Amino acid sequence: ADREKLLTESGVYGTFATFQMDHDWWDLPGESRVISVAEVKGLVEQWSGKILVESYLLRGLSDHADLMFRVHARTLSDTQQFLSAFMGTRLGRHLTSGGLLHGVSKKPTYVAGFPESMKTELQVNGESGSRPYAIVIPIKKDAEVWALDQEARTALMQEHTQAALPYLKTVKRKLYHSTGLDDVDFITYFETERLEDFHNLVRALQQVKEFRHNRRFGHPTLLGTMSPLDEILEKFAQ
Amino acid sequence: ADREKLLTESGVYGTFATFQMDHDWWDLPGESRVISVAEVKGLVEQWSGKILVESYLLRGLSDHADLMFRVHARTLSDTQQFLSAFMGTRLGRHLTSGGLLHGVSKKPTYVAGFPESMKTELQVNGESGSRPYAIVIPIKKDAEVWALDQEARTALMQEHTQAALPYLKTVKRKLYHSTGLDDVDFITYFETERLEDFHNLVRALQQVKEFRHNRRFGHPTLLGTMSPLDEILEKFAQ
Amino acid sequence: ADREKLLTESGVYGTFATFQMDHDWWDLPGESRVISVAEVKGLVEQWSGKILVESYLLRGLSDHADLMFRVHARTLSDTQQFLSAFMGTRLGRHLTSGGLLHGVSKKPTYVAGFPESMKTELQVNGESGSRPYAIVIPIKKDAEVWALDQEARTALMQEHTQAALPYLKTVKRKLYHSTGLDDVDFITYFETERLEDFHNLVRALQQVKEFRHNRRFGHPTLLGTMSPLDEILEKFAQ
Amino acid sequence: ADREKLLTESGVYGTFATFQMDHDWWDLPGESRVISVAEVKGLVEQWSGKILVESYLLRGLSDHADLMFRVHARTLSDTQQFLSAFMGTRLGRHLTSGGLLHGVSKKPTYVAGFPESMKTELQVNGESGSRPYAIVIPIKKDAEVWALDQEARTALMQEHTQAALPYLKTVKRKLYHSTGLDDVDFITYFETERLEDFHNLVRALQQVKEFRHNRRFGHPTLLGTMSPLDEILEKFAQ
Amino acid sequence: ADREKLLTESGVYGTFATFQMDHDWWDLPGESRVISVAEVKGLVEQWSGKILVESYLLRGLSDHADLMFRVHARTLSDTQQFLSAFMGTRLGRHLTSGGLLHGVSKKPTYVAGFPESMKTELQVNGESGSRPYAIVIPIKKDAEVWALDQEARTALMQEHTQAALPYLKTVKRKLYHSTGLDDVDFITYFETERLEDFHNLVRALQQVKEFRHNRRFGHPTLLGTMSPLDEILEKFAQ
Ligand code: HEM
Ligand code: HEM
Ligand code: HEM
Ligand code: HEM
Ligand code: HEM
Repeated sequence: ADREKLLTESGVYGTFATFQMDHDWWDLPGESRVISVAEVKGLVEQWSGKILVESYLLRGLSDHADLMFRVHARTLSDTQQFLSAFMGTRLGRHLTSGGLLHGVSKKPTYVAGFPESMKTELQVNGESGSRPYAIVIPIKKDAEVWALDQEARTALMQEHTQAALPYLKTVKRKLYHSTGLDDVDFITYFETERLEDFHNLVRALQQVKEFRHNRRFGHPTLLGTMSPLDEILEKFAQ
Repeated sequence: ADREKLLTESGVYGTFATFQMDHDWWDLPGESRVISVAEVKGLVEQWSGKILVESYLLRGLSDHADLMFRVHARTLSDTQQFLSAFMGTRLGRHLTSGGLLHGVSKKPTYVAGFPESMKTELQVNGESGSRPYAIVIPIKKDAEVWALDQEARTALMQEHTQAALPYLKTVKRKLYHSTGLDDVDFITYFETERLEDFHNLVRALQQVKEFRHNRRFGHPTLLGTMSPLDEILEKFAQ
Repeated sequence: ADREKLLTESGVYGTFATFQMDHDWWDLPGESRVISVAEVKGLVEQWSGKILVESYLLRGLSDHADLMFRVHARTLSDTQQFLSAFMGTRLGRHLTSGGLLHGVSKKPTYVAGFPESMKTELQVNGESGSRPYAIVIPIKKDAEVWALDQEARTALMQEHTQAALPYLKTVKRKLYHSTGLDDVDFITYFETERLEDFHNLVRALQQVKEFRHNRRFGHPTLLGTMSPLDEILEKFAQ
Repeated sequence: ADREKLLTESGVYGTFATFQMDHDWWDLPGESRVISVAEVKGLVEQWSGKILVESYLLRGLSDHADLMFRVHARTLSDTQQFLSAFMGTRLGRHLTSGGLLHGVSKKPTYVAGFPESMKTELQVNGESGSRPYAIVIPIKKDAEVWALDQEARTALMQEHTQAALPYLKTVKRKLYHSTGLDDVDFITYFETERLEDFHNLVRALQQVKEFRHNRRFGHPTLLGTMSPLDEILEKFAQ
Repeated sequence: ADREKLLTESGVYGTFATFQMDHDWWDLPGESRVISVAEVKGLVEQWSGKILVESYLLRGLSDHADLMFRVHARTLSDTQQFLSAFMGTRLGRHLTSGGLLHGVSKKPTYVAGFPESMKTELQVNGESGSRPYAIVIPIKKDAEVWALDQEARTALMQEHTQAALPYLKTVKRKLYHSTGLDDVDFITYFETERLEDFHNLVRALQQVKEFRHNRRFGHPTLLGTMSPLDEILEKFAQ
């Protein structure tokens, strides 16, 4: 019900937590593991009131990463308590943190200066799909960029948006403002059913001016499949 | 009593030590951990005469980090003695050092050359708050910066303060001069109850001239919650 | 049967998975290992319907890497499901992931602008050989490159083809377009029976203009021997 | 007999493999160590037909390295099989691979354009010595260098050779061409009885123009003592 | 007796060895540990003819480092044997190698071209003190520096010496020429009783031209306390 309430509002913190599994985890009986999976499910259900948790399977698509959480919360204190509780489960005890990124969702600052045709088209964001591919790309801008004026940056983002137009429906997008909460300026997140499309999207965006100013682009580039927490957890219990 | 002499005086060394918990710590009985946690509590109280020790929960906010200490001492040999004992406890035996940074506090070198109105406001530094967020950011400047004359750097630093003024109350700050004691020139430390404020603070500072001259900014950016040592250790002993 | 249709078609995903073996793997009886190798072979034929899996021996030629897979699939979900199961085997359980790269094969975009003499020559691609050396070289182009026009980029690739012509026969080649699926823009793959030929090819390509615009070239440079799954597995069961 | 044929011919592959000893090696009885040592001692004798293996003591001179092999072979498949067999022994089982580099020996490409005086002096290469120091320095040249024409590059190498002339006898030298076989362009190898001579040589070579064009110089720089395999392993069985 | 001859003479090698203590060292009875302490003491006493061994406590001041040796020898092979022998002791069995650097002492090469006041002032080097702080800073110069002539570098080094004059007495200094023996050109070593003094020294040196030409400055900067081997080991025999 309130899953759409956090996924759209401004001032909401999004956290991306990556985890890897110790090898001696498979040296455990399938029954100890089945119990450990139930513990995790109960915990997220317990937190289903304060925070929203979506889970992704990174195992086999991203190196040194088996699982990712995307946590939405009004305060990172909530995220901290939940993540700390998660790593405390018997499943969590066997997990190695492989990355942690935070960012807050905001209302667009440049869209207001775009052509109205571009504004209205931007009201489209992805399309209905089951178990889509998900990509997360952390971004650090070089310092020279922040010297530019509001008009110039508005221009760069329109050039940016213009190249991305063909993918409004076929590629869902989300942006998190991350500067000061970690070592990057932005966290970018995308959903898609066709990876060949997303590839062309990033390839198209490489042709604009804005792209020349990335100190960090990827590193890591997280690639996974969006899946119910149930299905992912099952894969760890055989 | 003298807890405030260390947090405010000049010539006081601040050391930041971050720790990650080994997985085989969870292979220990809750009985041994409660005993091991008791060991650490006594040690800091034992050292409660010469140095000040503050603990932070980094687990769930920073990757590869569960705990951080901020230790203040008049001589770094004392800090050395304390940490060496801490890492010797059974809790310490299972901890992986994730970084160790030192810096000394000083009297401002540029503030004297600021406008007097700006001087007086700088006398404001944070506000009363309970269990605040804490951010630690190591900073390395590129070499050309040190070539500039004192007047130019005063100008850079004034532009720096000018952008930071709106956050004097909502963001407490402290600076440690670290060059020669490790691989960074400064350690920056901040407390806040509002991360979105601290975020906006760094965004404002990214727009000034001095910012263009950072060889290293972050790496790591430490984010945690300030908490009594008791509560932190508690979380690891169940 | 249809294995060359994937190795040649466009819209086919190529994934490169590298593995190192844990030391505690050899503390197992030679009897258990053979059983575990048995576990792996059944899996590849079980997936031999949905995906193509080729295996390479990297042990002794590449540092910190013992095994590599080259998986071709219609969808990366298939690769993920296979790989997630593979690392789940009792053999995989003792394997440390050393890298994962994805890329899609496409029809040439620049060749159409080549001389007819050069185009026809390009239809030659490697030659018949047994258990050839294999090389994988990930590539990231710098951002300034993507600003150039189609004509300029066409010229650079013609000059590129021109220098590589002598190796059409002695060096099999394949290119994967990877941008957005990981931290590189291209994955290049080669088969050859004479490493000094492939060497002369790469020193020759270093002489061209296009070569100066590689932010990342190698890292890692993967060198291994192409072998049936049967022969490689032998080496971990001794 | 053919011991000098491999160390002098062109078309010979030189591979450098460094190893470190695990701590759990000492948790074995002194007889278990002697059995593992005899196994390795025996294994090299077995490969003494196809390839030449020279052993170096890096323990105490290079960090995270106790042993280095220098293997010469007409084909790298032999080297792979040998190293893969070595890493399989119970001694090797306790070993951590610390680096692996390949390169081919060639006949000089620039010397032909040198003064007859330089050619004749270059016929000097080292001197008679027992258990000499050995240094390995991997080199990556930057892309601009390969853009240069053959005449200009010949001049750079002459200026290069000229500074090196005083050390022809007291420092043995060998060059391996490595491009495409790994992430570096050259592998350099040296023997000497007086390290301060070799030091002065490297300082002397730092003064020429060509030196400014190394993207990578060292990393790692390997320092060890040339010693029979016999004495090296002996040191591990007490 | 000759302890002062080695610490001052030219042609003497200084080696810096870092060690970290294994966790399983504390799982031994305090009595078993004491024998190892006598074992090492006996070992150093045995080498007291050929080499000088000084010990430092890095634990609690340097990250990933508990102990450091500074070994002086007329030949580097002897250092190899002692270190190779030392890491073999039951103390050595529990020690983890953490870094290794070598360098040779020389007669000053630039000082002769200084003003005589600067020459005479330079004969001051530290002061009598017990258990001083010690700092080690590895240095790699960028290639352009070595292109400069003897006169120009003399000018650079004078400017360097000039900024350092205030610290002649309060900071002892020593310089090792390291090129070719590892990945750095120089190893710098300092003793001081006042770290804030050494800090001000490095801040002062950052302002001269020479500082801008460091490819590598620090990484790591080692910080520890000079202490007798006996007292340090006792701390490990508790
Ligand atoms: C796929 C469809 C996309 C659309 C329609 C789109 C459009 C936009 C728009 C309108 C903004 C302005 C935000 C604002 O005004 O507050 C923006 C910002 C941004 N986008 Fe995209 N974008 C797309 C894809 C991407 C991709 C693939 C990336 C990176 C891989 C990306 C990275 C960014 C970044 C870093 C910003 C913030 C730039 C800044 O504040 O300087 N976007 N995008
Ligand atoms: C309310 C927030 C802040 C205020 C009011 C403030 C103000 C100042 C002032 C007045 C100085 C000069 C001190 C002197 O003259 O010795 C200074 C120094 C410095 N500040 Fe801040 N600052 C704030 C936050 C930050 C933040 C968030 C960072 C980095 C993330 C930062 C980085 C630095 C550094 C590295 C120096 C020393 C630079 C040098 O000495 O060359 N400051 N700050
Ligand atoms: C006999 C050997 C080779 C031949 C004949 C050859 C030829 C070609 C041709 C015809 C293309 C056209 C691509 C297109 O039209 O879309 C191409 C693209 C490309 N090749 Fe090669 N190549 C060879 C080896 C290599 C090697 C060794 C590398 C790198 C180590 C490499 C890197 C690339 C890259 C990155 C592209 C695409 C770059 C871009 O689209 O901007 N090639 N090559
Ligand atoms: C007595 C000492 C030395 C002598 C006599 C010497 C001489 C030479 C000669 C004659 C060549 C020409 C090779 C050719 O024409 O194919 C050469 C190339 C080369 N040397 Fe040395 N050298 C010495 C020391 C060193 C050292 C210490 C290094 C590095 C640490 C080094 C690195 C190289 C490299 C990388 C090349 C090939 C570069 C290229 O082909 O672009 N040399 N040297
Ligand atoms: C009181 C303290 C210091 C004094 C009096 C001093 C003075 C000098 C002098 C006179 C030289 C000339 C050596 C020669 O002629 O061969 C020298 C060399 C050098 N110094 Fe210092 N220095 C001090 C501290 C430092 C520090 C703290 C560093 C780095 C952290 C440093 C880095 C170097 C390096 C790398 C060289 C060798 C450069 C070369 O040979 O080209 N010095 N120093």
